Amino acid sequence: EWEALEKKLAAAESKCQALEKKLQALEKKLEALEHG
Amino acid sequence: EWEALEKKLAAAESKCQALEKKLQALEKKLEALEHG
Amino acid sequence: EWEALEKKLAAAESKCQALEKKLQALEKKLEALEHG
Ligand SMILES: [Zn+2]
Ligand SMILES: [Zn+2]
Ligand SMILES: [Zn+2]
Ligand SMILES: [Zn+2]
Repeated sequence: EWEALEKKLAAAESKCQALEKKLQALEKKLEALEHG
Repeated sequence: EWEALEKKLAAAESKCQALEKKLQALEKKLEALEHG
Repeated sequence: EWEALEKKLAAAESKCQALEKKLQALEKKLEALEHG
C-alpha cells in the first residue's frame, strides 16, 4: 500500500543516517591508527 | 511510475543492508588492529 | 505528497551511493594498515 511505502522510505532514510554515523566513528578509530 | 518507485525503494533497502554488513566486516578488521 | 516521496527516494539513493564510496575509501586505508 501507499502508506506502507511512506513508512518504509522513512525507515530507510533513518537507517542510512545511522550508518553514516557508524562510518564516522570507524573513520575516527582508523585515523587514530593511521597517525599513531 | 508507481511500481517503479516500489522496486527502487526495495533495491535501496537491500543496498543499505549490504552496506551495513560491509561496515560490520570492516569494523571487525579495525578492531583486530586496534587491540593487536 | 507523491512528488515529495519521489524526490526523497532519489536523495536516499544518492546518499547511500556516497556512503558506499566513503566505505571503499576507508577500506583502502584499513588494508594499508592491515598489510603494512
Ligand atoms: Zn589519516
Ligand atoms: Zn543507505
Ligand atoms: Zn576497539
Ligand atoms: Zn587485508
